[PDB]
Amino acid sequence: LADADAMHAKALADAKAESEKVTEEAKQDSERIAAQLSEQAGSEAERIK
Amino acid sequence: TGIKAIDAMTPIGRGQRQLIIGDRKTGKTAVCVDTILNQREAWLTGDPKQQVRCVYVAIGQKGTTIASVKRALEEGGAMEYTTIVAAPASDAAGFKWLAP
Amino acid sequence: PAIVGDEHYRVAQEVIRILQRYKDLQDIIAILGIDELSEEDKQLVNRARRIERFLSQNMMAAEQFTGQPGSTVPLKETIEAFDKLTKGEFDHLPEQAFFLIGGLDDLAKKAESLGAKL
Amino acid sequence: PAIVGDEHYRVAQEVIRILQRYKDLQDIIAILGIDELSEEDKQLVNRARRIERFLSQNMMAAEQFTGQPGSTVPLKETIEAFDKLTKGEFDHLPEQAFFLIGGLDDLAKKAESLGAKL
Amino acid sequence: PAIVGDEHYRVAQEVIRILQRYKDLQDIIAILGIDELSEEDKQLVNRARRIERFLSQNMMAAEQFTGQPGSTVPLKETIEAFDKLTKGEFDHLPEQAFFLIGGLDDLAKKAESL
Amino acid sequence: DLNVEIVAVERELWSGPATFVFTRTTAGEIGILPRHIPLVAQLVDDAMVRVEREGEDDLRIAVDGGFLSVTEETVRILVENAQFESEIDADAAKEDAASDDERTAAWGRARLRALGQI
Amino acid sequence: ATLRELRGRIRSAGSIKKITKAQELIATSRIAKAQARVEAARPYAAEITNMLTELAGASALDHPLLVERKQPKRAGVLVVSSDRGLCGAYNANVLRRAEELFSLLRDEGKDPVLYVVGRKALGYFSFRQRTVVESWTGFSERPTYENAREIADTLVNAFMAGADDEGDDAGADGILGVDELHIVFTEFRSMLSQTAVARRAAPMEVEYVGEVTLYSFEPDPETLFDALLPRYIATRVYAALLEAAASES
Amino acid sequence: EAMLAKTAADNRKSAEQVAAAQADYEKEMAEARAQASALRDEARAAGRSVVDEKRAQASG
Amino acid sequence: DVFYLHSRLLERCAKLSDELGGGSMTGLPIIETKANDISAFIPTNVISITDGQCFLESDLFNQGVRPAINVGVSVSRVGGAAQIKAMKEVAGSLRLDLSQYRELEAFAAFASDLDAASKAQLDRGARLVELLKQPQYSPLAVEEQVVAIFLGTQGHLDSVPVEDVQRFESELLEHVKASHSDIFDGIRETKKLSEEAEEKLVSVINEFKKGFQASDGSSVVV
Amino acid sequence: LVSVINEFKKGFQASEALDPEDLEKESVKVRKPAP
Amino acid sequence: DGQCFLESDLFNQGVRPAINVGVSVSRVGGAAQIKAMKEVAGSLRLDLSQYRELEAFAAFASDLDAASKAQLDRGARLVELLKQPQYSPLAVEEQVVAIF
Ligand SMILES: Nc1ncnc2c1ncn2[C@@H]1O[C@H](COP(=O)(O)OP(=O)(O)OP(=O)(O)O)[C@@H](O)[C@H]1O
Ligand SMILES: [Mg+2]
Repeated sequence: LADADAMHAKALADAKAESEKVTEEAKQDSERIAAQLSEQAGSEAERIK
Repeated sequence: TGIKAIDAMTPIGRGQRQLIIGDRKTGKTAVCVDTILNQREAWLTGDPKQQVRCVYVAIGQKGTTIASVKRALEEGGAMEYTTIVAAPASDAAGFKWLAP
Repeated sequence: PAIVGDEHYRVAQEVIRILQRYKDLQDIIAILGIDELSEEDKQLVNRARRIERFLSQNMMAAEQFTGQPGSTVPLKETIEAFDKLTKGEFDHLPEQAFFLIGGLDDLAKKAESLGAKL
Repeated sequence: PAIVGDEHYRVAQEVIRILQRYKDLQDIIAILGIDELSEEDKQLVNRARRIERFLSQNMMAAEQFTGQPGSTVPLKETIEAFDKLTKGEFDHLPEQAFFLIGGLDDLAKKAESLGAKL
Repeated sequence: PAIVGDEHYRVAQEVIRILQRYKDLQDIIAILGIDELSEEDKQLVNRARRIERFLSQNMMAAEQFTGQPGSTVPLKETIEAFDKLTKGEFDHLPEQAFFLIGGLDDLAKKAESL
Repeated sequence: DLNVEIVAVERELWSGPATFVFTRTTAGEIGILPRHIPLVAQLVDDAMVRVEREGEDDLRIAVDGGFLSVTEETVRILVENAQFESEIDADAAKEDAASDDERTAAWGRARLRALGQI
Repeated sequence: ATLRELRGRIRSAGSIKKITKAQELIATSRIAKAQARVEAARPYAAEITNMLTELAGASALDHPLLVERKQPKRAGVLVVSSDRGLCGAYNANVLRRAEELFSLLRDEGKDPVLYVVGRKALGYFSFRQRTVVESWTGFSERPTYENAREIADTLVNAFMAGADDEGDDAGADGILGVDELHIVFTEFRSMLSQTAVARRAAPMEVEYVGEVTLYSFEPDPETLFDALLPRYIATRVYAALLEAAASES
Repeated sequence: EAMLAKTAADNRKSAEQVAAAQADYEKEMAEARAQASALRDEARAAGRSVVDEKRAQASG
Repeated sequence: DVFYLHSRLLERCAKLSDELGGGSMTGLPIIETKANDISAFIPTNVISITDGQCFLESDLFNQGVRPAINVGVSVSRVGGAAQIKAMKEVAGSLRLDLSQYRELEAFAAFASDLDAASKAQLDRGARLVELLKQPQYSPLAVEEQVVAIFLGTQGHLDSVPVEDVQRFESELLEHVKASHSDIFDGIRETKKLSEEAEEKLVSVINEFKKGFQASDGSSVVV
Repeated sequence: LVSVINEFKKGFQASEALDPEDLEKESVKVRKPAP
Repeated sequence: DGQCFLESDLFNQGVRPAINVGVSVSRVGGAAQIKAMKEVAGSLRLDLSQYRELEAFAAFASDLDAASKAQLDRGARLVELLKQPQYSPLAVEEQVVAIF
């Protein structure tokens, strides 16, 4: 029982760690996508002009 | 051609004659225009052994369809290396016969 | 009806209707046999097979080909026989009993010869 | 998608795909019946029948023929209604409710008249 | 038989029959697998696979692709070899041994090499 | 050692050597050992069968529609249905038990007895 | 226009070809499964038959299910058919066998009582206007022992209710039972041959075989025999159902 | 008797708690990945709105 | 002499020898059939003249198969000689995979009745059919095509739902080009998929699968 | 008209066999000889 | 201004006059009818077209729904109603009552 409770706590700690890691990576990917799309839109505006 | 189906199942080599055959509104012009557009990177390479110059012969199409095709080529920057020979529907049978 | 009478006309129309329904069902039947048809359609198809066989006849001029003397059926007997046949009164007889015969008496004799009883 | 928009194009393509699949299944339904289709195919057939009925409309110029006044459906309402259809949101209504009507309000009225309710 | 003789005709007909039956069983094999097949069906399938692979040959024009030289099987040798194959006198040998060989001598050598 | 065989109406459930076979016939609890005399009894409506093997734990089974047949060679137990200890769940063993239906209650009691909590 | 019609018909025929070939292969697999089920059922049937033989030997052959009712007038006929209809002449063969059985029963002076398994026979008798006392459906392809046990319970109860029936009145039972039980079903002799057969299940008759430590029965042979014979009837009904499923596939 | 009953219920509790912890971990993983996907989709949608208003402005 | 018309037109498309500069002209004639009757006079002539044919069909188009190329009848007599080595490797199995898929599609609803091999073939065929779909005006570079076909034919789409394949493909291609463009470089410059590049691509695919989310929400990992 | 229709509707009047041996007999085997 | 398509198939199967409702049409329509007939027969042609469609589609539906059965029964009754022998004219009022 002690082992199971400790393992559950450690698993939840890893759960947090990885959740924050993946959320940070998602934010970085969102920023990259936004920048890329804005650059493409600028090129399209140049073409339209 | 840049089209996965063609480039994988029926690849086209330089000097080949690949017929595109189908009923109306099946995407034949779409496939050909996609090929011409795909030649854009090869053109930008600048090396004549990689560059592909494109000729698009339009026979019997209404002028606005040819204008649409030219617009599509402009959007993709393909007209820098593409020539259009147009014999629209209003042209004499002589031009339609000679354009190719 | 004005010329051949109401009974003759009615029997003829019923025979034609049954045969037309059989023709329409031909499409399904060619692929699947008669086992996929509704009970009404199965009954109608058996009746139609018997009718179409009974429309055949041993002709006077056919003897030279088969050695079988021909038969002549009076119009009243023909109307009565096809009335009964459309009513389903001969559904129990085998199909071959109706093939190349004359009137109802010939049908009875042939059905007897085949083991069936009218 | 470039002109009419993502939703319009998506709904149109889904409608066309469903109708094409129904066209393919028509012959099987005609011969072997609908019971022999897979569950998803039966669901698609019901959806496609409702869709083909709903593409029907009472036109003003047709009032002289049907004796029924015409209707006008805004494009957004059309897109929403066919998006609901392609998702099966109206599978509980009788297909007759979709015949020669306008928008979803007319559909609700006709379903009420036929004993259904959306 | 009037042109090529009765032995050739019989052997060819038996080969055709075996291959046709195997082709009939091909759809079952593809869909439900070879497990559903009967024991006689499995035996026939193995025999037919060996026959259809012994119809292959190392051709003269194939040397430039696969360095091995081609073979020329005499007609009588082919007739007797396929008669034996149909009768079931080689079904124990592995399938790979029947790829691209000539007559019975080559079959024996390739079987030994395996 | 004697060969036990738990065989259902549809599929034989188990067969193999054992050293002792306990069950509850309508007469009363019965224990079978290798050379027991030939016997034919009916298991109680909520019977349970416990097979004691060598080197393995007792195998406990809940039986519905039981019939025991001991022969000089082997022991056989016939079940309309049967469930092993592993394949039995306490909850449904409880709701199923104490129900109005006689067969349902008997099946529940047999499952409980096989579980051990009785 | 004619060529367009012909091309459409060709497309239709090709689709039908594909569907029928797929169904034929699926039927092959289903035949394998049904045969497996029949083989799996065999041992219980054989061994319970042996036990019933022992009990009958060591008991008084006076069970109501074994005694023939004098001047019988009703017969409980169970016609086993299929739910699905793409089985060729399977239902037609079963129903012809049932009709011939009905004619034989009428000649013997018994009015048949109809029980149906499968929807196709239901439709057949609905068109024929022959009332069905009770019918089961939905398990023709893969019947379980529960379905067979329910059918056997119904048939055996009807047979018991027929003991006190005289003329047409139900007697003290309050139910007009039947004096005989028959099962019409397709035996699966082999892949090529599947024959419709009618077999009487009650009242089981006795045939004695000349000769081969006796057995001990708890509590006594009579109670065991009484409790086992209905189980035998259920076992036979289940075996017939599995045979019908295999022959249908 | 109480010690035996404890031992039993405690073993059962650990056996279900290991599985419950694994399930909760998987659930939070799935929730976080869903949130990341929603972030990506919202970024793409905002970019599409930006390019669409750019198209409208350029057309005008 | 209408056949002569088209034949003399199309024989001027050629690959010249090195003595004449080695230039070439590739022809893409388009033919409109009526009711998909490829045995009409002019379709027959042009089919006879050309080296290969891409047959486009309205039924495939309406099914969502776009471009609507009927890969069953479409042929290229030049074939593998016109492909780069990488595409030749990844595209080797496509023909048989799709043919088996079309054979098995009649058993779509009966995957229980199919042995494991046949059900796997059916699923792979559906994945590949989705893979060959392409939006209009979106040519793919040869390296991107190689990576996408690799995804399809190496079982990396098996864990993905069918309806998601396209998006997955596209997203993954955008991922690589953004972070692992060395794979595309290697493929383009060498025109083959090296062992190290293949291993790196597999690892990238698995990590992306970790990051990917299906439309139904279920994970695509393993 | 509808009333007339309903009144009229009230008035309207709308118009071989098996060989007993072929029937196989289930039986219980008795190891003992005949009686 | 429209046509009446007579078919031998319908004639043989008892539908007399053998008018194929699905393809027969009048281009004048309600203007060519009196108000009562227009009132009681506005959707008759479309109703019978849809009935024939359903009848063909439901030729093997082992389990139809209530609405489909209602439509089939109504259509069969209408088809019987439209049958008419030769030399048996109806005055317009009688036709109105029958279609009612
Ligand atoms: N890959 C594709 N994805 C989606 N839509 C496509 C695709 N290819 C073509 N289309 C659309 O299909 C329609 C037909 O395309 P296109 O005009 O190129 O075909 P076509 O056979 O040359 O036609 P036509 O007979 O009019 O000359 C157009 O709407 C085009 O946008
Ligand atoms: Mg075009």
